[PDB]
Amino acid sequence: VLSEGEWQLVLHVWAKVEADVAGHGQDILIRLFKSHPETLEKFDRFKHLKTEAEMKASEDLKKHGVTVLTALGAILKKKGHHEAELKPLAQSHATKHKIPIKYLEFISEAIIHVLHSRHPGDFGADAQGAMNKALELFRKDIAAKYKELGYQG
Ligand code: HEM
Ligand SMILES: [O-]
Repeated sequence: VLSEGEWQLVLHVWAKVEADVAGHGQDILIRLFKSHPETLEKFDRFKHLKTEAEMKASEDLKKHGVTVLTALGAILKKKGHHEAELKPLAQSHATKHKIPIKYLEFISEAIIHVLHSRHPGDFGADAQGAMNKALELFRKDIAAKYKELGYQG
């Protein structure tokens, strides 16, 4: 749906996030985990995790932010013609993971806070919205598939 220009904005921020992937993932992760305790409850490999200290301390977390950020970018860069990557994920998330669209949204949040937090100058409003647009988009499709599938309350 989103504009030539908007993709523009959405993309350059990416390239920046690409500078320190693991950092960001860790970031987003922690944000998410702190803000929506429910979300972490769902990762078996992480539940053990008690403090912010612990989190940033743990390497498997690290790796984890990585796994995610990667899939994420892959989609962005596709400027909406992201089907290739999304499908599998929607299935994965709906069928084993058990992740609520609410999470996608949740996560989505930490994402932009994180982005904001880490790029004061680079990310004013023009960027912020593009970014948000992009996200609901990811949100939209993954939602659809869910339906198809019988998920999505
Ligand atoms: C930004 C959106 C996200 C992306 C791109 C994403 C991507 C991925 C990828 C690529 C995998 C591993 C291969 C696979 O299972 O598909 C994965 C595994 C998983 N993800 Fe997601 N994820 C996202 C958000 C979330 C959220 C919000 C939760 C929890 C609410 C979550 C929980 C999990 C769990 C539990 C696993 C298996 C975790 C593990 O490997 O043990 N993901 N995710
Ligand atoms: O994830």
